[PDB]
Amino acid sequence: GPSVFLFPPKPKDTLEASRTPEVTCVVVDVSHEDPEVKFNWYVDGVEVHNAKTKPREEQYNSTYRVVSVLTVLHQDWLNGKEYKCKVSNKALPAPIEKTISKAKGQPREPQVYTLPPSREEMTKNQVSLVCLVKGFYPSDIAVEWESNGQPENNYKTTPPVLDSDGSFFLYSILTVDKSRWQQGNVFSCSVMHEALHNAYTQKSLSL
Amino acid sequence: GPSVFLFPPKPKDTLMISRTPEVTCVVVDVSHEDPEVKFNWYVDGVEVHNAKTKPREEQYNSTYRVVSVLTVLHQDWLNGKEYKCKVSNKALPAPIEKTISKAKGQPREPQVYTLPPSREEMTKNQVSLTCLVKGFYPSDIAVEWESNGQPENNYKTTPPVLMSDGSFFLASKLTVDKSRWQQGNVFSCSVMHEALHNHYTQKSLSLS
Amino acid sequence: DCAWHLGELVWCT
Ligand SMILES: *[C@@H]1O[C@H](CO[C@@H]2O[C@@H](C)[C@@H](O)[C@@H](O)[C@@H]2O)[C@@H](O[C@@H]2O[C@H](CO)[C@@H](O[C@@H]3O[C@H](CO[C@H]4O[C@H](CO)[C@@H](O)[C@H](O)[C@@H]4O[C@@H]4O[C@H](CO)[C@@H](O[C@@H]5O[C@H](CO)[C@H](O)[C@H](O)[C@H]5O)[C@H](O)[C@H]4NC(C)=O)[C@@H](O)[C@H](O[C@H]4O[C@H](CO)[C@@H](O)[C@H](O)[C@@H]4O)[C@@H]3O)[C@H](O)[C@H]2NC(C)=O)[C@H](O)[C@H]1NC(C)=O
Ligand SMILES: *[C@@H]1O[C@H](CO[C@@H]2O[C@@H](C)[C@@H](O)[C@@H](O)[C@@H]2O)[C@@H](O[C@@H]2O[C@H](CO)[C@@H](O[C@@H]3O[C@H](CO[C@H]4O[C@H](CO)[C@@H](O)[C@H](O)[C@@H]4O[C@@H]4O[C@H](CO)[C@@H](O[C@@H]5O[C@H](CO)[C@H](O)[C@H](O)[C@H]5O)[C@H](O)[C@H]4NC(C)=O)[C@@H](O)[C@H](O[C@H]4O[C@H](CO)[C@@H](O)[C@H](O)[C@@H]4O)[C@@H]3O)[C@H](O)[C@H]2NC(C)=O)[C@H](O)[C@H]1NC(C)=O
Repeated sequence: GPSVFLFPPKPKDTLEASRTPEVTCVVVDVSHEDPEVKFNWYVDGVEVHNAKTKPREEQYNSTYRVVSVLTVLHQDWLNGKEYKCKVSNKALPAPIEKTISKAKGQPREPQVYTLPPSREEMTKNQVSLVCLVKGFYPSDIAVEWESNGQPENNYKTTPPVLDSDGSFFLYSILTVDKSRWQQGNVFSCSVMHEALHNAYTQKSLSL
Repeated sequence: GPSVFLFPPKPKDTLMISRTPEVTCVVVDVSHEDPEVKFNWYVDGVEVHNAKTKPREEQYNSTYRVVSVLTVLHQDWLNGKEYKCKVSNKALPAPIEKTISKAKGQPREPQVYTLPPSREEMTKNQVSLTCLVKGFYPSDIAVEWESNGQPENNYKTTPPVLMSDGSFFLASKLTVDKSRWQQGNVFSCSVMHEALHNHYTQKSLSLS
Repeated sequence: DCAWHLGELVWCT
């Protein structure tokens, strides 16, 4: 029979009032002979009826993919409400229930430190600008870069690593032409996390 | 039916001449009825004979785990030879073959830079010493920290991240009491990777 | 030359 996967909203979506975060229940391996999927949703065991179903999609391996998407309120999610998708299909003995929620436990404010390039790196064409983000709980976060109000896109960020004090940390790295750094330009690290003031901070770095 | 899993040597073992790299062909779900397993090994399609079977292990779920181990040479591995384990057994319509090797691709040397804590970290009880390792290929590596000959075990290291030029970066963060940092103590970043000179480099870090 | 790690030999050219 069918398999179910329930997915969280994007970190950035829960953290920005303008954006609409959602919980996505996906059903794969849905047979051609029985396409009909029945979705029930509950928020803390209380059924809700505002879910919206995505257009059915042919996969070409004999099966359908069926997607139900539940809009959520920021506070409902951040306050830790539990979301349950229940999926009924005629190829199942019994409905499949799946649940998810924000990670549990004391949220912790992240510490954002920007680290300049090393003297040894200064011989190179390009330099590395580092933003160590540490002391945060839970692991749900987003990181970005910029210079004079414009987005700087040549960076990579590690996944959150679990630290020995039970919080998470990551590094993110922006690589720039050494000329730009020598020339005094300001470069900025943007962090969105639930336990920040206004769920946003920005730390800047310049030679 | 019985299933096969084949696992590489530890990078450290392939990288330290004083260690012994080995590849490991694990076979799970071996029935009580037909327990007998036959390993053939090939290295770049050429059969080799010096593999050795580890002691049979009975599991909780009524089946055997049978494991064969091939010693390999540091440079064959690092030169990228392909190692094939072929497993036969009565409960099996057909022998299961599995192959592994080092990731293919020209090796590139990591750039290893050590980085003091942020000025802003200086209020806190503990500070972060950062070891940035950038532009290595392939992702096989070992990073460790020390001071005055002794290992410092209070670090964490990111997994390798793939970059837009095709090499990898990671960072390692060692956490010390601020007073240890303030006290002049020298700390060191050990990086072991195939494309470094002698497979090893070390970078130091102290209060300036 | 040779490199050593915690007094264990790594490699020599
Ligand atoms: C027929 O094919 C289908 C489809 O496969 C595609 O087509 C085939 C023919 C091939 O070409 C494939 O290569 C194609 O993918 C097969 O369906 C697959 O079944 C797999 C298992 O049955 C299933 O594996 C599970 O994957 C989970 C991860 O899924 C993620 O990530 C993968 C990519 O890595 C991606 O394929 C999925 O779509 C999904 O991606 C996320 O989607 C969600 C929801 O849409 C996104 O979040 C929402 O979206 C927006 C953002 O745009 C918004 O922000 C919302 O707010 C937000 O909620 C999210 O962003 C996406 N993430 C990413 C990274 O892309 C694993 O988690 C899972 O593992 C778990 O279970 C295992 C066992 O329990 C454990 O090992 C494991 O540890 C975990 O517990 C599974 O591995 C594949 O996902 C699935 N593929 C698709 C596309 O659905 C089908 O199998 C096949 N049928 C047959 C008979 O062969
Ligand atoms: C009956 O039970 C057995 C065993 O069950 C165990 O006991 C109880 C308590 C259970 O709760 C289990 O959880 C226990 O494992 C079942 O056997 C299991 O079956 C699984 C599949 O059938 C198999 O999954 C595969 O796992 C791979 C990773 O395995 C690692 O890591 C796990 C833990 O994460 C560990 O248990 C394994 O033994 C194995 O560990 C590695 O062993 C190698 C080889 O020895 C080590 O490498 C060597 O190390 C030495 C040092 O001594 C030296 O360095 C050598 O040079 C070097 O070669 C290596 O270091 C070990 N690593 C770790 C972390 O320990 C997955 O990669 C693999 O996934 C792949 O395939 C999947 C599809 O099959 C894909 O989804 C996926 O994408 C991948 O491609 C598998 O998931 C379990 O490993 C296996 N467990 C054991 C112990 O063998 C059995 O299935 C069950 N029977 C029935 C009928 O249900």
